[PDB]
Amino acid sequence: LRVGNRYRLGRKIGSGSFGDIYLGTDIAAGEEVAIKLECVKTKHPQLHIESKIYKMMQGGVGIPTIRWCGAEGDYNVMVMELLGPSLEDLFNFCSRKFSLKTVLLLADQMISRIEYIHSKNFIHRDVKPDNFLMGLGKKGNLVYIIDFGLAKKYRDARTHQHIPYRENKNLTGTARYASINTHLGIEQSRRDDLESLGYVLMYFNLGSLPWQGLKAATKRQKYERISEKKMSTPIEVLCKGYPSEFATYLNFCRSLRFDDKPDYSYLRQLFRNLFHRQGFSYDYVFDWNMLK
Ligand SMILES: Nc1ncnc2c1ncn2[C@@H]1O[C@H](COP(=O)(O)O)[C@@H](O)[C@H]1O
Repeated sequence: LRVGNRYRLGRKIGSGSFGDIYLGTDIAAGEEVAIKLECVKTKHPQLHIESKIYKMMQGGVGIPTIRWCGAEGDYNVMVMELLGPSLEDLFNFCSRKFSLKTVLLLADQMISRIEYIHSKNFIHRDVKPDNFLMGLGKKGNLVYIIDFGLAKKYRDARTHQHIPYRENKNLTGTARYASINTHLGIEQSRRDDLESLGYVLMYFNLGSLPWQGLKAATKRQKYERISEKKMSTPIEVLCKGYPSEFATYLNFCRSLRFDDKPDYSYLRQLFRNLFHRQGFSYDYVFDWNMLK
């Protein structure tokens, strides 16, 4: 298929919940791209919404470039920079073990990506390893964030008036990485993206979280069981056997007020000081770079 005149559709490379991703070629440029397609007649149109958020994000480091948006035949179309494997994919490729160095290289960039989104007046609300992708080629050392399907404005662009506190929210995103405040049904804010990152980092450290693979028939009972395990696992128990910085990070996130601006710089400096105490260099040599 020809798309937006200059793009050629190739084979599927990924299946989302709200769109499939296809390999493509920018025939004019001689460059591979990713093409996201959404059936025009989909019950729940989201691609046009996601594209608007990407436009507001554009020019960020580790934000995929949007090359073209249109409709074509029975599809809404978004053409974007082609990225590499997700951190979940690379975790599986690494036998579900990341070195401390890799976890800290990732933590540094992931805190910066979340800060960048927050600087653009959005919270992501689906912080999980599947939504962070390494670049390809020259961008291969760069962590990207994707899937702004669930993203939401947390403050007025103009006034910076924060969204109001709200309760009795149904659980938006993946329960495994959801904040305790999300489990309580509280409106998500900047703190919740960062608390989710904290669970992602301990997930990379452990290979799994203690509230993973809990048995339930129905879904709300599964979320209640995840909530109960999360709220009965002290941060010092979750983080036992790992550097204290992972616990300090999570304690900091749990202490944030609904409308607080997180101290992103403090959280990066926490991991940077540990990184330096270990004698690591920021040379972007990740575990997966050493697979032969
Ligand atoms: N720009 C991209 N480059 C490569 N793979 C992508 C890209 N965007 C999404 N994917 C993949 O497509 C799936 C999810 O698409 P999405 O609905 O955009 O989150 C996952 O398998 C992602 O790894």
